[PDB]
Amino acid sequence: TTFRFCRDCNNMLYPREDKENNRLLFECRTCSYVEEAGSPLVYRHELITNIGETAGVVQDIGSDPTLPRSDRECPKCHSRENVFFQSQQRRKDTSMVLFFVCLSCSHIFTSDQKNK
Amino acid sequence: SLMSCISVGTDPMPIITFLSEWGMEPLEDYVPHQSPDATRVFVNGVWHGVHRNPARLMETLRTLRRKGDINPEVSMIRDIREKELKIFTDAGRVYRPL
Amino acid sequence: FDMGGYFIINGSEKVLIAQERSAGNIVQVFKKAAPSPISHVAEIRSALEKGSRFISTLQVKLYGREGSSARTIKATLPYIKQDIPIVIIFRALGIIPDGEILEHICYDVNDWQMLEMLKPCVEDGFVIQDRETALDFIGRRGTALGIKKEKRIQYAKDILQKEFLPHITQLEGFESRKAFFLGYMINRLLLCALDRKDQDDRDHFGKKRLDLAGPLLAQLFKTLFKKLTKDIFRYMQRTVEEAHDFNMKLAINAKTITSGLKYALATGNWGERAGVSQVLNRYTYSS
Amino acid sequence: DQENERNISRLWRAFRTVKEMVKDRGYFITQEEVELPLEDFKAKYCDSMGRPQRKMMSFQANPTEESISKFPDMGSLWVEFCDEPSVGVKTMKTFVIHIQEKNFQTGIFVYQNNITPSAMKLVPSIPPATIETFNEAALVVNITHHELVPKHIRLSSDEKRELLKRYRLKESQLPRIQRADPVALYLGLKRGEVVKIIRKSETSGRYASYRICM
Amino acid sequence: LPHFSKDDYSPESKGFVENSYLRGLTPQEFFFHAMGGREGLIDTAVKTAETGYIQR
Amino acid sequence: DGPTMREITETIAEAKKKVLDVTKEAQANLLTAKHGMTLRESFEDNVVRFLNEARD
Amino acid sequence: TXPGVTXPGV
Amino acid sequence: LEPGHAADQEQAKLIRSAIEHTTLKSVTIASEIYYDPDPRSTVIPEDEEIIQLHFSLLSFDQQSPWLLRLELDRAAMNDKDLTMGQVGERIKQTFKNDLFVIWSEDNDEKLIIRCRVVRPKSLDAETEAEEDHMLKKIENTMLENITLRGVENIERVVMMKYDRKVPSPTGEYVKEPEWVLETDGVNLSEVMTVPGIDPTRIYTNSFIDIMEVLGIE
Amino acid sequence: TTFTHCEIHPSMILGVAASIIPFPDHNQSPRNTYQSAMGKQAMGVFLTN
DNA sequence: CATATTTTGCAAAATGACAA
RNA sequence: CCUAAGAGUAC
DNA sequence: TTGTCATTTTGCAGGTACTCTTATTCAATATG
Ligand SMILES: [Zn+2]
Ligand SMILES: [Zn+2]
Repeated sequence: TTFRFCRDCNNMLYPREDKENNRLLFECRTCSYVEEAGSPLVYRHELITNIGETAGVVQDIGSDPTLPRSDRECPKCHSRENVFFQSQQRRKDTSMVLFFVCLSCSHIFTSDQKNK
Repeated sequence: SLMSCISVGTDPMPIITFLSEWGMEPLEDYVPHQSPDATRVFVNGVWHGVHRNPARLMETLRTLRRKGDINPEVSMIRDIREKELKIFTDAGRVYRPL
Repeated sequence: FDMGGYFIINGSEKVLIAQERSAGNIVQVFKKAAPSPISHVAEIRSALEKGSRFISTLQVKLYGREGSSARTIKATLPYIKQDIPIVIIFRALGIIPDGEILEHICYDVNDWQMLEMLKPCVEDGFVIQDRETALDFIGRRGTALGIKKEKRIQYAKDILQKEFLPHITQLEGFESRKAFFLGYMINRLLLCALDRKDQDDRDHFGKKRLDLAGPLLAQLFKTLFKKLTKDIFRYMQRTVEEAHDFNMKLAINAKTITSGLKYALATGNWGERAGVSQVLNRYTYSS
Repeated sequence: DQENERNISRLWRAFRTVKEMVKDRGYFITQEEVELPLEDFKAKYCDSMGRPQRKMMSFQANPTEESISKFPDMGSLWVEFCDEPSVGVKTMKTFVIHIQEKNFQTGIFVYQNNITPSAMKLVPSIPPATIETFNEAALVVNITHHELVPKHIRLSSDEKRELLKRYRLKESQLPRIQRADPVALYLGLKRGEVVKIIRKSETSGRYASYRICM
Repeated sequence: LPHFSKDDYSPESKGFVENSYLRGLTPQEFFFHAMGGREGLIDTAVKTAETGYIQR
Repeated sequence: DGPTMREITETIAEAKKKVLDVTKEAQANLLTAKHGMTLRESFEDNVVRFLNEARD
Repeated sequence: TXPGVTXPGV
Repeated sequence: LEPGHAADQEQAKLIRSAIEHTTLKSVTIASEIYYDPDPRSTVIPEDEEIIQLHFSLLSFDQQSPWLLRLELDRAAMNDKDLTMGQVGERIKQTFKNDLFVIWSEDNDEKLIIRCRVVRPKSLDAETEAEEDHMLKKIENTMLENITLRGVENIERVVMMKYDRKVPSPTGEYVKEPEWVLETDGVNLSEVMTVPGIDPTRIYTNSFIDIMEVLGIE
Repeated sequence: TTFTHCEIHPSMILGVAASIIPFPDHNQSPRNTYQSAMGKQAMGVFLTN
């Protein structure tokens, strides 16, 4: 969705119909700041959310001692050592697919097979 | 358990002074946009600010507690995934030696 | 071989069993059952060790089920009869612009899911666009109902200073810190609602504290000495209104502290809970 | 037309259940009518346009010789099907006046969706005429053929008197059956009437119970 | 337990006692068996109370 | 006796290997969820059944 | 419920 | 099942599909709201084929420029006997002509449903601003209120193979297998009337429903 | 091999009453609970004085 | 100096409208 | 003597 | 001249026996 704020009073901008050009127009509700629309999308509702499963990855995620290590192939460094963890989305119906972070390149690669 | 003890509680002011000295940003002038990947520092459940280099801060806090400058009953937890740093000095915490 | 660690009350050996309780000043988020309208509740049992030592429970509740559309987040402030919307609280603390409020709540610009889930709150609070207006709103919801309109602002200020998140501070000028903490609580609530983290386990032993003889005797003595000092003040007022002479010995009543401590330790009850103090078992050394 | 086919199939099942209900009540309905096939029903009660007609689907039944001997107080019965999904006051009034002027002691109204409460209040007409309303959805499956549902036989007044006399019972000491139970509605029980229940017990082969309508 | 890595679904990590009572239980297996026995005792107490009430 | 203990250890090892193979299938998402339950529930059901029949 | 665990209801 | 089709596995599958409740919430991957200035062309290149089929096959001047787009799940349409035509017909029937709905074909790479609320001839100078909100409300009710197939209070149906004792024509009681449906949730009155099953032999854990549907005995 | 700490001894997870049990790891756990509750009722010398 | 008084589990019943 | 509380036995 | 639908308040009780010990009975100001 990528919500955007007014640059005059730092307030929300809502979508608005236009007649002269028949275009989406973002408007302020308190200072009448009006501008164009970057995208026609104004509302996204993720019934099945794919993002958030790799959330929590940090530039020094390897410093965590509780995270298990692995020697699986890294398809950017060909390095053995890396850390791995399951999906971070805590929904009960998520799959048990694993994610790997290389400690020398910080590239996240999965163990999935349908995607590959 | 045989080796389990209960903390008696200490004054958190020295730890707050250590945090301020070592580079803890005060919470009053913290703007999340300019410091997105900042580790929030909690002392006894009070969010006191953010730190931009949590690894060095945790290392020096561990060194201070391991030489006795910080009371050993004080518990320091670094949650990397959540990007949080919690320090507890209150009484009633049950710990064991390792 | 006797190890000590027990009292002798009236010739009987009494031991104070370590009383377990939930830790204070920790934010805990819990899901709610289907019949309830609120789906998730984030609460903190705020308490200050070096003050009045009173428990004030702040709750942040997310109204509406998963299929509901009006998902408004409301906070239960102490001494307020209604659940105030969160954005009203942010504006009362001194953060008027919506962008700054959302920055205080959501720390990631790309986290558009949290922004979408949080838009109903700003939509609800659009009616109030000023700090004084929000303070008046809170005062109007104030349960005292004995304050004139222009002093409702002061009443709300007192609520937000000495009653809202006491564990942070009791002084003034720290509105930003309390606003940041409220944003953090709402952030935790929204993370739990977005199925990004599980609800907090109430049985996690790291969230529990054991009150030993120290804290128990401390709170009992605090109450008992408050009683004694109130008695001292009452005696002083009585002897100054009657213009009689003032004496220290006639003022203090050591029987208060002595009898209170002896009663709390002699009987199980801990007041003026049960079974806090028990007769020490002497059947066997291991016992 | 699949919706039309399922609707006419449900209507045919309802018609079969209604005929079974009337025959079980003691009236003279031949076995052939009960087992009427789908094609014959569609030829008779459905027009060329494919829309079944209910006006000519309503019918009249009469008690058989055995029922007359056992129940020498009950006469002809009328079963009506409504066409419009919602039954108004005017249609119910026409039905009840038609029942009254034809001297029917019982009249079954079979409706599609619902009856207006303004028509429910006028359902109780002048005695001894009684009006029973049934929903076609509830009449799709004959509950009495379920193995959990045992055999129900209405008792005559003489039989009820004999039952109370032999067992030294009062009216209230019999087991009760509500005057809203699906089987009681199926058989048209009135309050005070006793049904004998034949059951396949497992300790003895056959067990007979009795339930009084309340 | 803090003796296992994160996201370990192996039988030993989630409470499979591969040792007999004759051989003896490892500390983790001992703790897991203690958890199972605690569940059994709690169930026994709850069951006897509930059955008493139902019987009355 | 010795041979019986060796056979028991072999059986336990074989069951643990089957559990490891099921875990590899689940972690590769190749496992299919049983109708009426999620992926994780099916995986847990299979693991528990394997361990139970191993003990038996 | 019950009580405990009136009814519902009453 | 009906005795003549007790072991017929595909008939059991047919009945399982017939009774199991399915909602759009279990099928729609995601939903979106877009601003298309004209209801004749779209700004999304992916679904332009859908519009250039539907408009070519076929009035449109009274359609709101706001559009609601639903992306469905291929697996949901696979494991259950559901297709784009069926769900489109269900939406059209439950919303009458108030909502213009188009859908991609089943063989298409992405399952897309595009909806536009029709514009009444009465001009409104304020409903245009809240049109997006109205569409949101319509999407909300379209997620749960409408049912694709199956009767209500049926969370999930599973199929099992039972083995009963049937008297053989020669005299003995032989073991004969049947397919049996176990259903989460109880809608006994509505399930019992479904054709293809044996109405006599239906049974329920909830004896309250049995009592209120079948009788006190 | 990424350990940060080491247990001083696993047998220190037990309490005072359970530390008396010989070979507690060869027992069914309810038996250990029974002995823990029952050794407090054991008879001996509680104090030397 | 001594006795007297200041955690848990919901379906409804009730309410405020209401609409012509 | 009453009341309250605590500990415990067998289920 | 009749249905409608949609928020706000409504009551609670927890198994059977049995053993032992400990504390406590309103404090204190006020008038006869
Ligand atoms: Zn603006
Ligand atoms: Zn790499």
